[PDB]
Amino acid sequence: DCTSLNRLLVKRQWAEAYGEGTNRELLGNRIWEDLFANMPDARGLFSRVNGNDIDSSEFQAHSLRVLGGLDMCVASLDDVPVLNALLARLNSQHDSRGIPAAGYPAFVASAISAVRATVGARSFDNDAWNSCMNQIVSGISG
Amino acid sequence: DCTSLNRLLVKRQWAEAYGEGTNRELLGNRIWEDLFANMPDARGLFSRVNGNDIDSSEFQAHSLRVLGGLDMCVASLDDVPVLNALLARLNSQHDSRGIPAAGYPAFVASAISAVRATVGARSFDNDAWNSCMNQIVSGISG
Amino acid sequence: VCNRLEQILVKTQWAQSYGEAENRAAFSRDLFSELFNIQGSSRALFSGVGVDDMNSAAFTAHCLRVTGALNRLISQLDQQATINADLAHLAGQHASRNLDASNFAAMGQAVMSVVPTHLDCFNQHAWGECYERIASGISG
Amino acid sequence: VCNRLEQILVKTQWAQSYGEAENRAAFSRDLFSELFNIQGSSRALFSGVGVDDMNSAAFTAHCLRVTGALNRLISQLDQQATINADLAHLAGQHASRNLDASNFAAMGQAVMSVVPTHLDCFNQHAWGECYERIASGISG
Amino acid sequence: VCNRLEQILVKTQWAQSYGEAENRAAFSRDLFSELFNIQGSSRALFSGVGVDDMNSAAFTAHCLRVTGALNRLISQLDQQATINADLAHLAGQHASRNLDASNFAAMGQAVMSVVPTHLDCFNQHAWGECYERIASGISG
Amino acid sequence: VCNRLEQILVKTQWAQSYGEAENRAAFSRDLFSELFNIQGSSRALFSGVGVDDMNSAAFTAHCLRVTGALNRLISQLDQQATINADLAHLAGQHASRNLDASNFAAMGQAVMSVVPTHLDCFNQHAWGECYERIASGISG
Amino acid sequence: ECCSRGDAEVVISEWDQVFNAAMAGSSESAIGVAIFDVFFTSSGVSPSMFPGGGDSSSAEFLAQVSRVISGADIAINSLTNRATCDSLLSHLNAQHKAISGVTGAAVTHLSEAISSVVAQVLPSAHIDAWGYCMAYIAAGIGAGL
Amino acid sequence: ECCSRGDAEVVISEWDQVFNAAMAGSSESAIGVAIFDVFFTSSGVSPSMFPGGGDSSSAEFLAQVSRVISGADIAINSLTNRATCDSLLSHLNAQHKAISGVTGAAVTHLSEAISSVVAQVLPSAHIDAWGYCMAYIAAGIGAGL
Amino acid sequence: SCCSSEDRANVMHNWDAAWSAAYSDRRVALAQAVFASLFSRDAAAQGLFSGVSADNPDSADFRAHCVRVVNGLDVAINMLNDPAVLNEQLAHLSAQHQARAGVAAAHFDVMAEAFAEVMPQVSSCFSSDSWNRCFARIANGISAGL
Amino acid sequence: SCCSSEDRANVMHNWDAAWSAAYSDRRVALAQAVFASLFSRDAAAQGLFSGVSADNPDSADFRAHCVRVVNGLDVAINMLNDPAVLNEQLAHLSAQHQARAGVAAAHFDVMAEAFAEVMPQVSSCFSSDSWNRCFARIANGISAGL
Amino acid sequence: SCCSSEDRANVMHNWDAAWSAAYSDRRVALAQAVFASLFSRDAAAQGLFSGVSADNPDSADFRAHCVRVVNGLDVAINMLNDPAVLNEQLAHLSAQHQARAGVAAAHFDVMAEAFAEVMPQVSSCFSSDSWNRCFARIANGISAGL
Ligand code: HEM
Ligand code: HEM
Ligand code: HEM
Ligand code: HEM
Ligand code: HEM
Ligand code: HEM
Ligand code: HEM
Ligand code: HEM
Ligand code: HEM
Ligand code: HEM
Ligand code: HEM
Repeated sequence: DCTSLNRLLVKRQWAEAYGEGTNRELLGNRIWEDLFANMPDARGLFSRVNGNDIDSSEFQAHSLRVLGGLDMCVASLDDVPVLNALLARLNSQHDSRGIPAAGYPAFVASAISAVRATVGARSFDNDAWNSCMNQIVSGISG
Repeated sequence: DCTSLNRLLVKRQWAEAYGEGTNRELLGNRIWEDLFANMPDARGLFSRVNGNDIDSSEFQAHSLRVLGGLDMCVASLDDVPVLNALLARLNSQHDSRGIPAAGYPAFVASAISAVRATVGARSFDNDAWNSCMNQIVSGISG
Repeated sequence: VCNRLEQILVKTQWAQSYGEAENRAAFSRDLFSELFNIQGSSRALFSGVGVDDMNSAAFTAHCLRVTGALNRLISQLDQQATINADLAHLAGQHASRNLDASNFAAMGQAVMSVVPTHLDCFNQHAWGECYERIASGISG
Repeated sequence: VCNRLEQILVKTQWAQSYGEAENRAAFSRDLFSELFNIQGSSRALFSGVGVDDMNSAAFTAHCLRVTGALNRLISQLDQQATINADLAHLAGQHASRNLDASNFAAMGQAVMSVVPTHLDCFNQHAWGECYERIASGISG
Repeated sequence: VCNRLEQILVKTQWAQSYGEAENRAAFSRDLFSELFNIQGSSRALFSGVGVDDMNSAAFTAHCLRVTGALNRLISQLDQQATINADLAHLAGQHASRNLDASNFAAMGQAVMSVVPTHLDCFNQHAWGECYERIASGISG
Repeated sequence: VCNRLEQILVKTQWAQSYGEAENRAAFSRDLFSELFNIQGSSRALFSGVGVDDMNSAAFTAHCLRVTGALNRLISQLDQQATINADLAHLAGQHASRNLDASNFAAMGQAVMSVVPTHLDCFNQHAWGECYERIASGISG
Repeated sequence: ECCSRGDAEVVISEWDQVFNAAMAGSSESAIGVAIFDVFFTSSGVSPSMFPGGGDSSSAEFLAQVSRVISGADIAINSLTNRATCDSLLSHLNAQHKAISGVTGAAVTHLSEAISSVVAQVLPSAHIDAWGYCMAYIAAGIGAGL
Repeated sequence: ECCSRGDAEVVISEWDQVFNAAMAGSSESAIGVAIFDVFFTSSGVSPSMFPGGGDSSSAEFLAQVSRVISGADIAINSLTNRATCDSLLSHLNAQHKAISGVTGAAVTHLSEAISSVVAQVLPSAHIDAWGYCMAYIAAGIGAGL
Repeated sequence: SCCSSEDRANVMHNWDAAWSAAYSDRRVALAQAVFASLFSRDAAAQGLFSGVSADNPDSADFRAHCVRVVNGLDVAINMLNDPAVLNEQLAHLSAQHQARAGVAAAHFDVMAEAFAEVMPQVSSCFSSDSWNRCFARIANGISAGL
Repeated sequence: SCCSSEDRANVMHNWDAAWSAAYSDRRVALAQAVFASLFSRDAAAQGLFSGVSADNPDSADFRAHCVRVVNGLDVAINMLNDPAVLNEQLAHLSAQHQARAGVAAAHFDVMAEAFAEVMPQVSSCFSSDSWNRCFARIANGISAGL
Repeated sequence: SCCSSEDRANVMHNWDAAWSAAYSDRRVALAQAVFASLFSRDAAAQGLFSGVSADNPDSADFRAHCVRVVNGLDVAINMLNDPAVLNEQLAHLSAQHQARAGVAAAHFDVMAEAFAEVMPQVSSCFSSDSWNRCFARIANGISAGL
């Protein structure tokens, strides 16, 4: 799915949860802590950015690069031609890195849980968030 | 156990944690999120009320029906004759639904954890809550 | 019933409780809300003045006409001949409205309910006698 | 007189009006101040508890014992057999104190005077019935 | 005239200045008050919508319809084909109303008068170009 | 251009918007910040007065000299012969500074941008005419 | 508007200062009688049209005066809620349609007698706000009369 | 009342959060188009009744959608002033009396399409307050239709 | 009529103040009085409740039925601040009552009267006008279909 | 020059107000205008962007490049309140640009001009002075090495 | 007993609220009731007031006497915040009553009872305890000597 109305909703709630300044680090910590707890083998994928210490400056910069890329895709959800080009470039930064296919549904689940935790669960549209996040990661994975 | 003093304590703290209006949904989310994390096969029992999406209107209504039934039993803890009749009717709504016996201790643990989280853990009487919650679910299960 | 001293006290507490401007309208709606809560059968007697919606202009206007009459009667509590003439006028108006003693007793209890909740001081003895004085003149 | 529904309302409004801590003492003195204002002959009945100075510890203590008894009776309004036994105990205590019906009627009017001045909502119908229920049990 | 960058700035400052709820009505009356202060001959053009009393519901409704149209045009400033179609629709509506260039120039100056008084930041260059863009489409 | 009535209005709104003490300095920096935002090519014209840091004492002093001149010109708006002599003096000073019409038009739009953001009331018609009156005298 | 919220608020404040239940009945009668005196002379309406015949010593006429000034009091105190006040004036209007001899001019005279007496007992009264608000009250009571 | 001040205030707040001039024109068109899609299916009204014929790629229809949602926006933001809002709805009512094919049922369908789409883009919307206020707006626009 | 934001805030507060699980010996008294009033105004309606021992009102069976019915109202009343969930619940309640032979829409009108009679006697502060409109918003959702 | 605490608070607020993902059809317009200005001031620099279809600015390829570059600035701008993380990110960006043949430090001076030209036209409130100092704090971190 | 600062502030406020010259038809009713109570409790005391037509209570003569006596209390009550002046006034009142054959100190005890009977019936808020102590402070000043 991820309808035109869905994309407006996800854009609004993402900007709210992502936020400004150091609030972005608050959202990232929620994502990586959840992801590494659910999928502990994912931490080793980030050994070059010091995934053993997510509070380090090295990993926080990596985290904000990732969330920055997700923000960049979210903001372009209503601009599909540009989105497809953004995803194609992101794919080139992930291919043949040995990233397991399971990492992407796991990341989606952790990102949705963290946004849900930040903006509040009541009336949270999981169908809109899952379907639109799935359009993003299916362009990056594989 | 679940003494006459225990029943007053549980009644007071339940009403506090259960609360009014949308605060009831806050307590329910704590319960179902904990239950489904500890017992993931329990989610499928709720496929008819959209247990895959606990934030949906369908599941929230189901959640508030359950918490409503628990509230109804809690409030009658000092009225045992009426309580026994309430539990008997609740049993008829759960029997031969294929609900595993393990789901009821799991629900009790999740409800106690959520109430404890809402009213505060300091001096929380786990013996009173476990024993009185056990009187409720032992009337419903089996 | 309701002596010159009690009249002053009741006139003082009424004017302070009844208030001014929109506070009179809120007071008057609360009075009839308490009346209906005390005697549910009384609500239907007011079907001709929009009792279906108690915040409507029509029902608020009726509540003000009633408390305004109470207001003008309490104002003349100390002029016995004037209030006697006015109470007789009100009795003639209420004679055809199929009211009984319980209706006025419920109204009295409603008055005893709402008036002191707008007061720091309330003398229910003086109010009991002086309300009886007024209502007895209207009940016929 | 004083049904299960009215008992809940009266218990709710009493607990809110009576309050806690020193507010009970101010409430209790105000109650007897209204009693004395309504029936001056009642003041002399309390000469044994320092009524000469109503702010004294001795008279405040008597006012609290009385409202505390009212408090314990209203608490048991919904347990008919318990309050009946307690009211009988109180009646036996008051039998020798040379009290009449007007004393308890004045007390009732005092209660109807002070309780609603600490409330946003007050149902004098329910209070009239439930006070009558209590006082009738004490008056013998 | 009125490029993609200026459109964002004008849309941002308009939404903040125009506001919500009754603030839109006060804004809209102030706009036409400034129009009348700048070009007195324009007031008579609105005799059909209760301009005799500018606080009337009828004239407030006309002021809102006008600023609401300005609101919907600014909203579509970044969709060139949509606003061009809408401006053509407005031009056809205004063609019969005996308006001249000074009427729209006075309106522009009124807009430049009221909008910045509800703002901490105002770029009159961007507003001059973008208002010209809108008004030129309506003036024919 | 800029009649005796408009002069009073502009003098009134200028004095209120320009303010006193440090508020003049904040106003004056905001004016040139808007100028640079509207015409970026104008910023380099002020390289001789520390435009590299707009909060510097040197650039704040230049901004005050400019708005202070605007202040003294508006003060003499109602003395035609005095301001004509002063504007001629300013024109002779600006003749060598390689300025064009767009520079003064951008300045005007900057003035129309910052002045109303310090006002509850602003008449852009009167300001347009009276600014044109001033700038035309300086532009040569 | 005519009788704005500001006008209504000052009229209400001044009226209730001059006229309220804490005052003696004799004082309120003295004001109502004075209002009826002014009304009789400005309107030419026959005092025999009223119970008690205008005799200030008749309890029937003092009670009639109390009823009329009370109706004005109820409308005055409702001037800040136009919807409620319109309903009150409509009721009064219907009551006076059923009275032979009540004209729109006479209703205006009585409402003006109210304002003039108020400014006699309260010389600092906002007589413009009084004129505007009593004219609103008069227009509603005398609609079609 | 129906659409109380409390109802109106939350509807206004939620609507302007979803719909305001700072948003992209494409986003507002996407919402208006979605509203018209729901309206077409619930009402059965022919899209050819509208300029552009309901084609979301036609600039004529997107401008027509902008005009209709703007009228609803102007009425929504006036919900706290019933007198002003009644005047706005009366004007809209007269405009639609002059359009062959505008029924009171269709007007209700479009106002309900507004509420349903709002709750899709803003799932926390107070859908009861939305129903009560859009029904007030619909009743005024469709008076006699 | 419309159950406004102000209406449901007032109703939810005054309902929960009486019905809260923190108190004892209120729910049964209230719920029993409601059905006692219902049977007083529609003596035929008692026949619908033969499976819950309606002819023995002080039985645990009938007391539990009363508490079960009225707590159903408590659940719906507290959903008034999430009407999307309330609509799901009223539909759920409607389907249960549609499967009960004899339950008619006019019965809910009699039930409204019973609550309108009982609540003013029990709730310290009570606005019948707000209660009437918000009970109708809930009861009309249940009684739809029958 | 120094990007002060006040500078970065002002810049971060006014940047995020324009660049927020909550809005639509702003990022491309802004980012396209930036590179259009960059190419206007340094026509030779367009040759560095031949892998992203710079000769077809309205292509999805080039629009995505512009958005990608400027969102890189958004990521860095919002790190201004955690400069320890910002230093890691600028080093990361520096190493990527060092591996791009032809990217010189003077190019970032032209990029500063392009943002200095575009931002006043688009951002309601804009302080060029604070922007200049905080863009330099970021651009100098990237351009270090080349 | 002592008429404290709090006592006299309460008494002065509640007295002036009833006795104020701004109201009509209160002073006579109050003052008449006081002497009616005085004569009810000490029927011999009526003989002291033969020069003011005590046997015709509704006469202008006796009404004016009552108002004159009780306004004397009003003057003294409002002096409670300037006791140096109050002492002069009570001495003045004492000398006038000393020159009245038959006026005894015990009569003022009966007068206290009469005010203690009348005031609770007429004054909205009334604290008998504060009134008793502050009336005694005034009455003892007058009754000194006799
Ligand atoms: C929407 C989802 C995602 C987005 C937008 C995203 C985006 C990014 C971005 C922008 C970078 C920075 C590359 C650079 O400039 O150096 C990055 C790095 C990386 N990401 Fe992803 N990513 C996503 C999901 C994932 C997932 C699910 C995994 C693994 C389970 C993953 C693994 C990595 C790794 C290993 C790196 C490189 C770390 C390093 O620098 O050594 N990413 N990603
Ligand atoms: C004190 C504990 C519990 C109480 C008070 C309770 C009460 C309720 C209530 C009132 C309903 C609504 C039935 C209706 O009206 O349709 C319900 C439904 C249901 N409950 Fe329970 N329940 C409890 C524990 C559990 C547990 C532990 C499980 C499973 C592990 C469970 C599984 C279900 C299911 C499957 C339904 C039906 C869902 C559907 O509508 O399809 N319940 N329960
Ligand atoms: C106790 C003091 C009372 C006063 C001062 C009073 C006064 C009034 C007044 C002034 C009116 C306005 C008549 C008109 O302008 O048309 C009225 C009408 C009415 N009153 Fe009373 N009343 C009192 C008691 C009651 C009671 C106890 C009841 C019923 C329980 C009652 C029922 C009515 C009714 C039914 C009407 C007419 C409503 C209609 O027009 O449909 N009144 N009353
Ligand atoms: C209506 C509810 C009443 C209640 C609950 C109540 C209760 C009490 C209580 C608890 C005591 C304390 C006895 C002790 O501890 O020694 C007491 C004493 C007393 N009460 Fe009551 N009473 C009530 C009514 C009245 C009334 C109406 C009067 C007189 C008008 C009255 C006169 C007395 C007296 C004279 C004493 C003894 C004072 C002394 O020790 O000298 N009571 N009452
Ligand atoms: C510049 C932007 C303008 C916009 C967006 C605009 C828009 C509108 C709108 C939406 C209406 C409502 C028509 C209806 O619903 O019946 C209207 C009516 C009208 N406008 Fe404009 N207008 C603008 C400029 C002007 C100017 C400059 C004037 C005159 C100086 C003017 C004079 C009128 C008149 C006379 C009416 C009709 C009033 C009547 O019905 O009697 N408009 N306009
Ligand atoms: C419109 C009203 C204007 C007024 C009242 C005004 C007035 C002044 C004044 C008083 C000075 C101070 C000269 C000194 O003390 O040395 C000055 C200097 C200057 N003004 Fe203007 N001016 C105006 C317009 C402009 C404009 C539009 C520009 C350029 C866009 C401009 C550019 C300059 C420059 C470059 C200087 C000299 C800076 C330096 O010393 O390096 N002026 N002006
Ligand atoms: C501000 C102007 C007026 C007000 C507020 C007013 C109001 C009232 C009110 C409240 C009553 C008593 C209703 C009742 O009996 O329940 C009344 C009765 C009456 N009014 Fe008016 N009135 C006004 C002007 C007039 C005028 C100008 C006339 C004659 C020219 C008039 C003639 C009468 C008469 C004759 C009655 C007696 C009706 C009866 O005894 O049944 N009124 N009016
Ligand atoms: C909430 C519901 C509605 C609102 C707020 C509304 C409002 C509006 C507005 C503001 C316009 C443009 C006025 C102008 O051109 O100046 C318009 C035009 C129009 N409306 Fe409605 N409308 C509604 C419902 C409907 C319905 C239900 C229909 C058809 C069944 C309809 C049919 C039309 C048509 C055909 C036009 C075009 C008229 C033209 O092009 O001149 N509208 N409406
Ligand atoms: C707001 C109004 C009402 C609510 C919230 C409500 C809710 C409920 C609830 C929660 C039950 C529990 C039984 C179950 O679900 O297993 C129930 C049962 C029932 N209700 Fe209702 N009800 C309402 C009104 C009525 C009315 C007016 C009638 C008929 C006059 C009625 C007839 C019944 C019957 C016959 C049963 C089944 C009794 C049994 O278990 O044998 N209800 N209702
Ligand atoms: C603050 C200033 C700048 C920032 C934040 C920035 C950031 C970025 C980012 C995020 C990318 C994405 C490509 C990737 O990482 O895979 C990129 C690519 C690139 N940048 Fe920069 N950049 C800046 C200035 C410049 C300048 C001034 C130049 C040269 C004039 C330049 C030349 C390039 C080139 C050639 C690419 C690769 C294009 C391609 O993918 O083929 N950058 N830059
Ligand atoms: C607080 C208590 C009292 C006050 C303030 C008071 C004050 C006054 C005043 C002001 C007068 C006016 C006569 C004049 O001064 O020319 C008066 C007269 C008089 N008083 Fe008192 N008095 C008090 C108590 C009493 C009592 C208790 C008695 C005797 C039982 C009494 C006996 C008289 C008599 C006989 C007169 C003269 C009556 C006459 O004019 O023929 N007074 N007093």
